[PDB]
Amino acid sequence: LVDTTEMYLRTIYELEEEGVTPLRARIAERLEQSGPTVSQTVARMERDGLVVVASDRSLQMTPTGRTLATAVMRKHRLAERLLTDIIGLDINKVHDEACRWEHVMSDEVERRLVKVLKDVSRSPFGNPIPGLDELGVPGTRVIDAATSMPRKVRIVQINEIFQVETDQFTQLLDADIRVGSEVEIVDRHITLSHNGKDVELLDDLAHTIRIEE
Repeated sequence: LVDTTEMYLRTIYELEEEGVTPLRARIAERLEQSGPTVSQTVARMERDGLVVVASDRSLQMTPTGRTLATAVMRKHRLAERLLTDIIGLDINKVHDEACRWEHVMSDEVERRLVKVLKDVSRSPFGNPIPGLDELGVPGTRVIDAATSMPRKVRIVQINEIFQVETDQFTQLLDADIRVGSEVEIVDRHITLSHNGKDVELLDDLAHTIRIEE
């Protein structure tokens, strides 16, 4: 979705990146938006806890805001790589096309691009592609990763240390399910199959085991 917020957050990231103080007028200018429009939007992003207008009058992205900004930049850059390296779009048209593609490319498509692309170190324009670590190329929780249709993944972590209920610890071991184990999943109780064994997790384990796509 063409979020103006995403556009504003990656504009700030760019400015910082060029060593430019992320001031409002600079953003109004870069974004071809008026100062008032910008002010209205910044005040909005503030309500969302994505940015803080410093005493300096510079825009300080909050941690969550910086995480989104980064993700948007990563998508933009992976998209640029796709466009130049595979599709072969005129280099002169690559940037603007990517500016549009950064708002619609899913994390799922990004991971495949990291896979099919020869090198995702940097953008065709020279800047490095950020957030590759956060994309995962820690881990998606089984709870959120549990699809109604079975799927296979790699256990990133078990988090036995944070468990109060330990009655399924041996189930996992008998089932041969450990960190790095490729297992089947599905929604319903949440079942985690592997080595012939099916482990129907309980709430706590379901919210703490993290599956890598």
